[PDB]
Amino acid sequence: TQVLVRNGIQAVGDGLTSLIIVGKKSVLKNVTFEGKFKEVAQKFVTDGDSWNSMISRIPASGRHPLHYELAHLITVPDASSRGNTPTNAHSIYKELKPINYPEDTKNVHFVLFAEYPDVLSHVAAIARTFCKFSMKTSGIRELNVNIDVVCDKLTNEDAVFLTDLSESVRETARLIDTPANILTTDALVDEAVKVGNATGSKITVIRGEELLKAGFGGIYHVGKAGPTPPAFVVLSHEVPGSTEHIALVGKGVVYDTGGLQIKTKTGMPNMKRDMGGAAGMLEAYSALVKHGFSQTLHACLCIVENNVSPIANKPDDIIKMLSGKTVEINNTDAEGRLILADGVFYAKETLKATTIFDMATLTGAQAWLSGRLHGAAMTNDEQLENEIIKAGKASGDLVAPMLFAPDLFFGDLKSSIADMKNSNLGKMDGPPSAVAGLLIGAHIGFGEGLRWLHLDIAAPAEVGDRGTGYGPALFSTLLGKYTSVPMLK
Amino acid sequence: TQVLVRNGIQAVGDGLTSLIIVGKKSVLKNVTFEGKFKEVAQKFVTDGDSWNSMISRIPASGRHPLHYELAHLITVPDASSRGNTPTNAHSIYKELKPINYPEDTKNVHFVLFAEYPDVLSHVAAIARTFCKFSMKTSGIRELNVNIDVVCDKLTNEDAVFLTDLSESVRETARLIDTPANILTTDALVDEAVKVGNATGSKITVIRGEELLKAGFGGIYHVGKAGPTPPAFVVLSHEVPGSTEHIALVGKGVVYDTGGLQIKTKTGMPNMKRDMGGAAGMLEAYSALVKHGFSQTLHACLCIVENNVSPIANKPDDIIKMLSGKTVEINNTDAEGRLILADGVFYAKETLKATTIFDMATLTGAQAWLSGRLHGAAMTNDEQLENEIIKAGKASGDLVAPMLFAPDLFFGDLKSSIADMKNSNLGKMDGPPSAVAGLLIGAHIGFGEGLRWLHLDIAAPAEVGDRGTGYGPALFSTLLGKYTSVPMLK
Amino acid sequence: TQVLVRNGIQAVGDGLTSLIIVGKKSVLKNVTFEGKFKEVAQKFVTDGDSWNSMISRIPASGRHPLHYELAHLITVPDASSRGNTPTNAHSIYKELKPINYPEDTKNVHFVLFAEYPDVLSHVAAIARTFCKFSMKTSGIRELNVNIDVVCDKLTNEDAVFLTDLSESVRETARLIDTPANILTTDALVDEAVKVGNATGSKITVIRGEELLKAGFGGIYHVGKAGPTPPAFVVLSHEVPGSTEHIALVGKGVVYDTGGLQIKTKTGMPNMKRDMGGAAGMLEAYSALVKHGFSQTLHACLCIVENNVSPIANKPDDIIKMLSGKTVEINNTDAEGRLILADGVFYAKETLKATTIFDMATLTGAQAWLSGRLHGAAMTNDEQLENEIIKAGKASGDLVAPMLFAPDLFFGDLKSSIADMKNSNLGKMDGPPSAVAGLLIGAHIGFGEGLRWLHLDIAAPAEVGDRGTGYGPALFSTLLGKYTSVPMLK
Amino acid sequence: TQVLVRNGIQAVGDGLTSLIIVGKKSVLKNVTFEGKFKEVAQKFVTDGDSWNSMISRIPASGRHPLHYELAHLITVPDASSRGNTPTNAHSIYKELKPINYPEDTKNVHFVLFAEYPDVLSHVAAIARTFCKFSMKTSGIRELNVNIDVVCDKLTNEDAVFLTDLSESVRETARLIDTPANILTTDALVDEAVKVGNATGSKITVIRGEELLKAGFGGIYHVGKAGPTPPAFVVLSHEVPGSTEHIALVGKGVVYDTGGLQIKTKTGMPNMKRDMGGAAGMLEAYSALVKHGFSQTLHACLCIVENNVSPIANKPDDIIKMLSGKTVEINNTDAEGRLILADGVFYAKETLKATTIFDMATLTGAQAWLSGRLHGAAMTNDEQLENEIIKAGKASGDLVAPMLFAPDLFFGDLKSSIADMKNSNLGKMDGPPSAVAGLLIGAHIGFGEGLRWLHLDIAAPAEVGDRGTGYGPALFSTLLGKYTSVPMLK
Ligand code: NA
Ligand code: NA
Ligand code: NA
Ligand code: NA
Ligand code: NA
Ligand code: NA
Ligand code: NA
Ligand code: NA
Ligand code: NA
Ligand code: NA
Ligand code: NA
Ligand code: NA
Repeated sequence: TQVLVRNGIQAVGDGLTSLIIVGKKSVLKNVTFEGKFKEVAQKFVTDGDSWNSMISRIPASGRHPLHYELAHLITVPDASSRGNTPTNAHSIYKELKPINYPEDTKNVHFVLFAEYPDVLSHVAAIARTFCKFSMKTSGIRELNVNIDVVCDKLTNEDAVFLTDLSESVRETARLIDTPANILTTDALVDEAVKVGNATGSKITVIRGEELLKAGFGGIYHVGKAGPTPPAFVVLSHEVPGSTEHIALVGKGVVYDTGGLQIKTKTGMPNMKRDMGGAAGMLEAYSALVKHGFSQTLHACLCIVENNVSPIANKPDDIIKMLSGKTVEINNTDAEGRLILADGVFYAKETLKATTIFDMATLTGAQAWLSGRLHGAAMTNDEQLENEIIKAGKASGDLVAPMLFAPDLFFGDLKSSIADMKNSNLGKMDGPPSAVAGLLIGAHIGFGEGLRWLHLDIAAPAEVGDRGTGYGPALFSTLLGKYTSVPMLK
Repeated sequence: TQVLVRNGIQAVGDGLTSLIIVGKKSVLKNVTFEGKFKEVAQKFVTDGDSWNSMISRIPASGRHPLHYELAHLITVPDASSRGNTPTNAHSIYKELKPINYPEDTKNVHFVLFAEYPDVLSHVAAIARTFCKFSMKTSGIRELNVNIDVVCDKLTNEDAVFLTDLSESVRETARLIDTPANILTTDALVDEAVKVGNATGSKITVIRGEELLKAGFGGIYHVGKAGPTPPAFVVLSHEVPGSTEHIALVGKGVVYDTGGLQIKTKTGMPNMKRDMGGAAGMLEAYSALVKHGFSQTLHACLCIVENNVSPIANKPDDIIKMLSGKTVEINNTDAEGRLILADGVFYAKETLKATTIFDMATLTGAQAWLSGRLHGAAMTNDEQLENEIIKAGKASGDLVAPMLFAPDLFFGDLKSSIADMKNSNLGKMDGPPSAVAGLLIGAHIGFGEGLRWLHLDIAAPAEVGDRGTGYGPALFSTLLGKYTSVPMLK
Repeated sequence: TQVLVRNGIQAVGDGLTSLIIVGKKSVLKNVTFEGKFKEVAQKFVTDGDSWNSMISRIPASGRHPLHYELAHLITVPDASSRGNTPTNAHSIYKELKPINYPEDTKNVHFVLFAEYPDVLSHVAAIARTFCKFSMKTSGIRELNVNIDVVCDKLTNEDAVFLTDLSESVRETARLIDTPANILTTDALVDEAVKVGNATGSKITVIRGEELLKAGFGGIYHVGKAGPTPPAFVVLSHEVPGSTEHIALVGKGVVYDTGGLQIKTKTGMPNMKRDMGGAAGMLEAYSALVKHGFSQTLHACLCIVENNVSPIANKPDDIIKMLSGKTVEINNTDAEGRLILADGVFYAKETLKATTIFDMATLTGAQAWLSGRLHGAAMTNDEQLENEIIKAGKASGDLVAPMLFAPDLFFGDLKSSIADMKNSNLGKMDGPPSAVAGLLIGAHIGFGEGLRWLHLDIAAPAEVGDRGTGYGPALFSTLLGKYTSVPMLK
Repeated sequence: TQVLVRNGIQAVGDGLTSLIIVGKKSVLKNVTFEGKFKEVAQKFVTDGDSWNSMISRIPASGRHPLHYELAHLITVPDASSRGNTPTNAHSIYKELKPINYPEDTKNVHFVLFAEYPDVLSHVAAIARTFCKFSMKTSGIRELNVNIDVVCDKLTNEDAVFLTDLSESVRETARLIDTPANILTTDALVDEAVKVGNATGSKITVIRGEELLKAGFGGIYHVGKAGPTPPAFVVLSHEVPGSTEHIALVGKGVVYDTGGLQIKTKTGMPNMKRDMGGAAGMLEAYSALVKHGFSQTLHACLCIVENNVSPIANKPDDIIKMLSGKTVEINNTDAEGRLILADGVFYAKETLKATTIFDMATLTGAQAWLSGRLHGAAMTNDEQLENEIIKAGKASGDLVAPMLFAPDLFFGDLKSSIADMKNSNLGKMDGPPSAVAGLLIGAHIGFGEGLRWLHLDIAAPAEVGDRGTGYGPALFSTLLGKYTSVPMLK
């Protein structure tokens, strides 16, 4: 299935077409049934009077069929709470995701009526619903999707960006949805390298025993018992004399069994999704670099499978991290933070990054802090905390803040015989998701001298059985000021 | 044990004395061993040279004995993270709480060297360690405690307030520590009424069958299976023509067995502490009204015991709340929010309050959102959120924010046959502590037209086996601008 | 069913008879098939040659049928380990308990060939298998049982005692087997009072609110939520000028639901058996007093039902015990030790007992210390420990020692606000069964100045669905030197 | 850190010194502040009057600071219960273990005032607190420790022994504290062989496939799925014509995952400590052989890692042990007893040992039998049981007895298709720790014809996060009569 975003309603190809019209209630109320819109909608909506009659009847929000199988109107609510995004983009996903198209549909045409601040999140929300990945052996259909945005301020360049963003989102989700017997560590390295090639990036791959020799103790010891070897992948977009030097570090655990402290029967399904941070960072980097990204930018992907064998990490093991610090592993199901500790230290010490983001599906505890729609962000920089919250609202990739208090909470990871433990298995003073973040931060002085932000996306990275493709939209809006894209400025 | 706070070092009575000196490292470094301080300290510290030598040796923070049994120096750290209070008052508690005084000690003299912004939190932290409640049948000692604050800006009026604050804190903790076979609903009503009498308040007490008749369905049906009857207590401090009308609503569950959905063997000890919100609000109200509180203020205490009998609430029961809305009870261990729903509705509709705080020990989930030191605050008013966080830092009663999003999260409480359920027993989109708060808020339109703040203090209300007395310090600093107290302005 | 023990083989009444022959292998090898034995056995065993042939063939131990339905030989092993009784009496129970008698059997004749040191335990083991209690509404048969002991040293007076012992054993078991809807606290008081009347004892009964007024806080507060009231029953056998003053304190929890810390679905069946200590002490007292007991002896029965209501003990409650000491109840399923604390204090302070035994079915932990056949004894007196172990071997009511170390283990029950907790819900330094015993002992200074022995019989009090009647045999052999019975001297 | 024990107070080197004075209250009361003691203590204690004043004030027991950071007095209680050791040596550990020394301390000087029967346990208790093992990457300090014993009867030869005992204890603990990714089976073989070399022992190492070929089915099949191979190590100290032939068999499970019946998330941390028996036996053997051990003595170390792979033991597997008997493995987490069964059989049949001790960290059930301070000893020899209990009191390595009853309890291990099962997964008649011991004993006829003692030290081998170094002190005092050491005679 191909997805193209266009600036303005246009005709779609020949072939059975499904029409979905999307807009906030107040916007739809001001739409005139005339011109190109009439031409597209008249197949399903009789005339202007019947249009206005229907718009009057329909509630503040919802989904309404315009045909027995080929058409729908999605009404997005106007009102929103302060903790939500005023775009209400999740409402689009909620109403659209259940929609199926008849077997013989060739095209899906979306007519999106949106004010400029809503367009990006609305387009992303639609894109998320075209799930690339399936291994069904019948019924597979490829569709031609046109998302036609009706917005005065929108430019043709904005539409190119939105098409690229739609791809980045669908690619993140595809990588997440792919089972780990297919997306092995080797396969995810290959996916990253493909983006590396396409972006003209400087590519570094440190694999298997090379990780051990170079001192990546976290990445190596976590992944050493995988069926394919651990890897650290760096894609670098180096801009001589740039004022910023930004690293996007992603957790790429292609599967987590929990290790020797094994996950339960019901807790181990879905653990293919534990590479969602890596996938999100990779595809964010791709979307930004496609659009004239003016600063130095690195994607740093820590790629392992955490599995079970006589050579695996055992609780009690002490390893030496890239930082030179030692970690007592008391929890093999808390391994993601170990590989990220090496990734973030590399970003600081080797790449000389001064803004370091790490994004990961870490803890089930994250949903108890920020719920299922908001990523949980912990940062040493208050201004960056506010900026990423703002970016979450603008993108629809929602972000809520975590307490930053290493002085109060890092004691939860005290060890008698190593510099720290990787986890606390009992009662702790910090929120567990914060404590997980602090393990990572302990290896770069909790961000001292620079800006460090840790982002836990365990729950918002998925809805039901499907990856959401969280990450590209957030970082596009957060870092979009460094691109050529009008709507991101 | 009596606790007096004084403005300046003074002599203490005759009798064996234990000396504890407290200060931040940078403050202690500038203390001259001379004058009244020398007079007090020279019992234990030889001269000025030995003083300075010791201060040089001792680390950034800690506790150091000045005698084999009668004396200690507590060093408070200067540095603090952004998520912590810059007072670092919890460090005082941590170092002081373990200290025991010899059996024959008559006096405990504290010399507190503190800058003005630190004084209140530091004094509170010391007060917390003088636990009133004990039923030991030997070894009980009453001590005369003098907390002598050395601070230039401190006034004599400030010291009166700080003595009253110390009492409010120790009283909150006493009520929390008292077992529920002693502090029954009747006993807690009596305690509230005593404060009501002393404050010259207008006192309302609605009890037992009177609650049912008046339509308090939450308070009544939760508490109807207690060994003593449920009660709603209002203390009102009415100031004609005041611009603010503030209600402090407190959860006063004197014991929670969990109800018919009974708590576990290990989960039911400590449930005497489920009235910590009521105790904290009562003692905050007392401290404020003692100091010329210039606005209309109400304490609203919802006082029940949640126990097990054939007449208790059962999951599936539907009751009608004071609001007129119906609630399907699917969780009898989520009963605190029911009584608070009536309390907050009463505050809005009967008391005409325009600022409504509710404070409660609600969920174990709160610790997973904000950790064990920070209360979790959910409010419809962003400015109030910032103000209470600031008050948390100033008071040492730390506060962290919860997401406010009824649109995203209230759906977690959907019911097919009542207006809402009281809880969600599976997977929900909101943080569980937020969802608990939203149950309460649903009965006043989530604060619409006014300011509503819900504060979950489950974990910060206690450390180990002892109540902390959380609440009075927070509200003193938050609402202290309406008092006559110089340090609160 | 009636059970008579006779000194020598005699004829039994007319009516269908079942014959069971019992002996150690070495004893049976020396039995001549002649005389009264021939007369009894020749119904089933052809002649002396066929007897000797069979005895040659049969292994070291087991059960062998002598008829298709009416007759068996039980061979008891000669060898035994040092931790077992050399009587090997449990082997008799093991082989005999499964035996059923045809519906129309009128008599059961046992010929027991036993050396003098084996007789008591062997007779008790046989008696245990005649279970008094049944509420089956068909098939109930009353049998005439004659246990004919063949032992040179046995006297006619010994046979009277053994008949009384058989009754005491069967009575203990009957009381244990009776469901608690029948054997209520009132019913068990009545049973105790009946023994009191028959023994010519001085009877004291303190019940219901009288317990509270007299300060029995343990007995009262544990039992106050029962459907029938708590009671303390004392039967006293006072011998002016006796050198010993002995109290037998028994735990008579007629049913334990666990209280508010309720027992599990699978853990609550069998809790009618939690009065086995009371039943055992009552029936031991009866057997001793029937035979000219020369010392002052008291049975002290603490009789409660531990159930669930709004007035029940809650974890966190603090109560004042008869001793005047306070106990913080953190575990309502650890209630038996509370009532025993009052019983033992009463025995010391009111009865002036100088030897105090308490016997109780306390913890499931007891089986992890001493297994399922041995009671676990904790005592301040080493000589008494050895003596009761010796008595266990002689009686077949096996006893193993527990560590006695209040200095090392009593800290497991530390409380911040009462003199002690009743239990420790986590990790403790002592064996849990020892710690349970120490709760009781803490109220009499752990036996200081006297002899105190605590005996936990949780597992040996029952096999499968039936009470064993543990207790009477142990105390008969332990204290039998004070009776007129030749075999007990 | 080096530890030297000296006979008498002497000067310590130049460098910042920490002073700790240790004694029972009654001993300290008779200490004169004069001479060498005055010289050492005067830095911290003013004069003799101030000394005596302090000793008067201080309670029966405790720890009292003599300086703000450099000095402490530890008072040991005089009184002890019969189940405790009258040395009260655990009180020293309890008070001393929390003590930290300033970063720049060079020396720690201990002045131990102890009567002769207390010296060994007191010295050991101090030694235990100098934990060798740490992988912290900052803050590591090596100290010079002098334990100066003040005891009239003490000889210079006794002080050499006590220095060697301190080393044996600290070495046991070091081996225990070392994570299993470092102390592999190969590493522990190497450690054993080093002791072998130093002691001039005859050394046998049977490794990997050699174990299978030689018929060590227990050792081989348990360890075959380790990342490094299983091993059996024998160190032999052969004394021609000795009357005793003693084997010390130790369980050296370098890590236990539980095997295919895997341990839980919270139950698997600490399982590096499952080689505590091997470490204790090795270091006991070292201390004895260093001091002219006059009998034939063997250390037999069974060294495996129990891990998870397709070739691991599975429940249901039947293996053939060194004894020739078959064992049905129904519990892969009960593997330690399998390797010990081969060790003890080897000791009997190959080494011709007539006194066989096995020591192991076996079951969590051990703490429910004997608590956390006492090893649980099960032996066929009553005299040896009494002797080891006595040795436990004399050494401070406490020992409590387990029931010995193979006739009553071995039936818990009945199998239909092998000679026995290795465990019982349900209800059993024996204490589980006894039943575990009986598995081992079943392979040498439960000790028939010789003396066999099984010692379960699961809990006393550790306190908190640290190995105690249990074993060397016990066996020094038990077998010390065969050495040249005056204090052991
Ligand atoms: Na199809
Ligand atoms: Na994980
Ligand atoms: Na993971
Ligand atoms: Na006292
Ligand atoms: Na509750
Ligand atoms: Na509650
Ligand atoms: Na019948
Ligand atoms: Na119980
Ligand atoms: Na009980
Ligand atoms: Na350092
Ligand atoms: Na094991
Ligand atoms: Na093991």
